[PDB]
Amino acid sequence: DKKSARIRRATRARRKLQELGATRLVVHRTPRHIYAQVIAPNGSEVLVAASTVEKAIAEQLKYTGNKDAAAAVGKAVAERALEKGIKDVSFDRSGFQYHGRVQALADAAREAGLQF
Amino acid sequence: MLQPKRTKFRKMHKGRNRGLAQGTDVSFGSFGLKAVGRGRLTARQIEAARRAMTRAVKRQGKIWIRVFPDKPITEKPLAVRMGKGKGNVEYWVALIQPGKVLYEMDGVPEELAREAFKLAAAKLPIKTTFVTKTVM
Amino acid sequence: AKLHDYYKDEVVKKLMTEFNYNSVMQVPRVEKITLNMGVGEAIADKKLLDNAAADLAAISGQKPLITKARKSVAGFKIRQGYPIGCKVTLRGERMWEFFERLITIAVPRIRDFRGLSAKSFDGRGNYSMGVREQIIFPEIDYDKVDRVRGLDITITTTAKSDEEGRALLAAFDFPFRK
Amino acid sequence: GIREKIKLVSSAGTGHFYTTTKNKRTKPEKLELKKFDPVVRQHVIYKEAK
Amino acid sequence: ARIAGINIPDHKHAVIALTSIYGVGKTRSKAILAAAGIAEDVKISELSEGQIDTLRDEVAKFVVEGDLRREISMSIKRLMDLGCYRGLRHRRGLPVRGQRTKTNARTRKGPRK
Amino acid sequence: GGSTRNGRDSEAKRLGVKRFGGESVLAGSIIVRQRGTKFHAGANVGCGRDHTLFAKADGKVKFEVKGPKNRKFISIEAE
RNA sequence: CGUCGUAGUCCGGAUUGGAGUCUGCAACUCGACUCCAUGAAGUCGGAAUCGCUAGUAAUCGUGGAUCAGAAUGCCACGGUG
RNA sequence: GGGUGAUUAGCUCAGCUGGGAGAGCACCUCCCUACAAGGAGGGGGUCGGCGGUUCGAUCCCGUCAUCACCCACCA
RNA sequence: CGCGGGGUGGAGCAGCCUGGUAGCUCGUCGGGCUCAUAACCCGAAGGUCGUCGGUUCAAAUCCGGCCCCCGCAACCA
RNA sequence: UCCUCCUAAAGAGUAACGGAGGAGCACGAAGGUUGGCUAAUCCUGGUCGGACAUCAGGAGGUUAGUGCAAUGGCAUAAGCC
Repeated sequence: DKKSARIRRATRARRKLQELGATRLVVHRTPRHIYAQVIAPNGSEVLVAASTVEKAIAEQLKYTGNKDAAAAVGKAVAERALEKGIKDVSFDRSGFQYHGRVQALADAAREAGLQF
Repeated sequence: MLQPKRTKFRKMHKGRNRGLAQGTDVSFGSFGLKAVGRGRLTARQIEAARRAMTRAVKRQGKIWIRVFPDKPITEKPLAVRMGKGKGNVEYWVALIQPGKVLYEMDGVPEELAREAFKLAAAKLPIKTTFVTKTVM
Repeated sequence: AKLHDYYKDEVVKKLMTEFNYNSVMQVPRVEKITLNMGVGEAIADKKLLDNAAADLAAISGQKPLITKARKSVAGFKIRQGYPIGCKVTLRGERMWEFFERLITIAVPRIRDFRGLSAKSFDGRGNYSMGVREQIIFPEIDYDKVDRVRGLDITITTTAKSDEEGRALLAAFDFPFRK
Repeated sequence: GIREKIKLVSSAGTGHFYTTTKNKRTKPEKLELKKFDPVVRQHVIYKEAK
Repeated sequence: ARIAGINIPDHKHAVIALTSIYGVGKTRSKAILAAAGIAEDVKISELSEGQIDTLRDEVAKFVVEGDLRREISMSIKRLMDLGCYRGLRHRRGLPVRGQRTKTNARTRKGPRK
Repeated sequence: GGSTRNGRDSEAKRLGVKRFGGESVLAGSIIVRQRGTKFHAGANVGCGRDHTLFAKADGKVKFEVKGPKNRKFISIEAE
């Protein structure tokens, strides 16, 4: 199953983020929904989040899994992280390959509040 | 026959023989022979002790033995001026300490199990004890 | 594709209560058609095998390549990285295109057509379904009188039993056991 | 006695050489490698066994 | 062009891929060439333009392979399905014609290395 | 040759005890080639090519004593 | 007269096969005949070696006994020379 | 008891970047005449066995058999 | 950093210093000859020279390299 | 001379001409990095098909693997594409 293959692509990146500290952006996807959440340097708390499951984000879309839906989460999480003063961070991609929908989220954040 | 598969590490060293053994209650039959002393047994000595029991009961019982050798002995034909290397292996040995059960039987009466285990006592380094199933 | 959707539209789904299944997700499907070629131990001239691989690439939408053995120590006293076959396997749009000329007709060349066994076991419902020998297709530079050739046809399925594979196989031109 | 010891020279020109070993018994092909030197400050491929 | 064979004449006469096709022997393929208006003059290997059609109509008039012998799927039972000594020798590498085995034994059914 | 030449065992084991350090570096057990159980915390990494245990800090060590398998991590805390 | 220009050949025939025709107490086994289907080996041959006289040698034809049927064995008769 | 080596076709023996084993004799059929010598045609071995190492073992590793040698210990 | 020569059909060795032209002697094989085998005799088969470039109209033949293989000697940690 | 595991004692050092075995070099790659991938071996059916390698299915091992030996780490792969 793809989840059991995805953790095999994430455990080294996560063990190395455990050396870097600070907040993680936790960018995650499924074929129907896109997600991001700012989690603390200890994992005990989440500061702010964004996803294509939110009432107003989900209706202002043609499909909640599209590149435009990943960009909508990028603009939301960057606005919400800029409200919390977040800057000078790295990109955590939850075991996913960065091309396509994960990059469309990263470019939407660029002029919205977050650059890597 | 009465040796483990060969290894490149066959020149095993003597340890230090000590007390306590976990295996003490019969598990193959209703009558058995227990060490109640400490020492060592050779791969020919255990078969000579089995043969004395075999000749006492013949067909009237099957014999079990909990013992198969775990170390060789390194040995040389005569004393030497010291010295070089470590000698070659010549015979195999098993270690015994007091709580250990050694042999078991079931198909015989108790008075014949006592006789068969008496007929081996002069081939052994320790003064053994008779064991029964003893269930309430 | 000419014929393809039929194999998930109604195939076995019309009979799934003979198996007391309730969801169409409990019903078998085809995954792929593997193919395997008889290599004839050839090594010293090896160009007739490259031309038989060009005739395998004439019936498969794949690039012709080589397969390895899994063992590097074996009772066959094998060498390292040993080339053992070719596959040239069909899935999706290339499998539905292969169904237009293969596994559908063999009578344009005959001698008896009643002989040969037509059996398989797997316990999970995967099959060996080839009916043997070729009719040869009209092409160019194909007058080489090439000898000792074989192509074995196996199917991979989503089935859960030996009889579910035998029920799915009915959707193809296969003669079955007497 | 089975390997050669060669003198490779910079594609930017050097009186000096880069010192390394090479095959002489089963490979006729050449050895070429990028290296730095503070007289040209460019990091350049060293080539041909002089 | 392919009408009955699987082979092509390169330097040999026009009887190649018209003879030995499992239905037409050396005497009958000669008669088919004459019936198609083809002559043996200058040892032809490549036919004239459209001349294959006049030849095709004659070789498709003869029976081949599974039509030359068209009941072998039924004639098999008296040979392989019941007890048959005429078959049992064949499946032991032996003939059934009254063979002088002290002369003809050769290699194909047992060496002779 | 061939000959049984045995070789020498060379140091390893411990260098000191309790919460050590306070000058420039946190030098742990001097056990070479070891990557099984004794490690530095990700928050304060060190170690060299040979995996000999140390952590990059001028203060005093603390032990985390918990983690995966048998991991206990040489760590730092401000006093 | 027609034809190949030297090709494993329009060469070559053993085998694997079909369907009919005849005799006979009876032909699966251990026969002949016919018309057809597949068509290998063989490219003039180890150490070497046989024969010869004038209508003869050479070579191509014809007949007959053994039979109900059945020889490349057996015995005989012409052309050309 | 301990140690160094030899064992490859019916015979004597070559054969280690180990990789699917070979010649000369001999023998069969023959030539010559009924044989010898020898010319021509032709076959191949658990590489003494067992059990391992190895991509591959006749060869390396531990052992048993068959065969030869080294030793009863310096004063 | 120092040393002379060879590689020619299957061996052996000429030919190379004459640029244009392949040789001697064995072996291998076909015939011829005989009471065996063979020997001998008369013929035949195998050749742009280890190999890659350069000089030139033209390279076995003149020059530079790489590999196989064998002598000799000065400085050489 | 050097080196992996052990004698060696809940620091080191260390016995003896002690037990099992390596190094004196090789690959400009097995170095640097991005991303992907997942490993003994066994059984059964189907075949080319000479037990078993293969094609697919079922079972099970991070005991597979690493330029070299040893020992431990390791799929988070430092293992191979």
